[PDB]
Amino acid sequence: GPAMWFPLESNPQVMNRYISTLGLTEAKVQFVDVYGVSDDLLEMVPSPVHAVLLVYPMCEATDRRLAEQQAAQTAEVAALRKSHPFFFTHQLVPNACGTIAIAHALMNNRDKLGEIAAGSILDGPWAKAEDPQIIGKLIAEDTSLASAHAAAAQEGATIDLHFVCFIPVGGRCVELDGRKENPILHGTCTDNRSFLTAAAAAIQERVELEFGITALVNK
Repeated sequence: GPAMWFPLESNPQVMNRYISTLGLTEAKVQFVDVYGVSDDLLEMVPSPVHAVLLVYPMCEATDRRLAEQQAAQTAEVAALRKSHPFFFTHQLVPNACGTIAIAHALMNNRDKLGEIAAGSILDGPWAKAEDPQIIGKLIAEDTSLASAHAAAAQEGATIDLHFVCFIPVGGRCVELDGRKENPILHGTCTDNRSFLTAAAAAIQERVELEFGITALVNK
């Protein structure tokens, strides 16, 4: 029904066709696989990385750690929203999280994307449109988005999984999880490579507690 979507699988080919359907007419970015979090595997990732996407199963331990990070970080997260503004939305619909993650990656990298087709989902009211609840509502309600998501999900088709997005913001590796109140702050970083290291370190901490990792890179 309207308020439960089919799950989108972590699959770069499916994701790349999807972002085309969302309105990227000639995408200058693409998703690729990240094969793991060792230095060896990270070296294989193209550079620069604009965003790291992760699908993972929640464990109570991981959820615990996140609660403590949220509680430790309220002040610094508020400061960062002002100092280095970024796009964050809540996820109001179950299983919308692959789309939220892709939205997070794209909308925090508009300068990289290429042309957005006039009239496309990415040109839509939510995309133009502050508060994560309000944006979240509009995304949850966009029937064009829901329909495109369904089609992408089906293309990939043949334990509480969550899909999230890591971006660099003001010298910090930031996790955008639409199922959390606030962005989560992880390691510090100074350049793009150290951001990838910081995202990988956050991921590796949960691996020890399977995972699908992708990266948004230039095409």
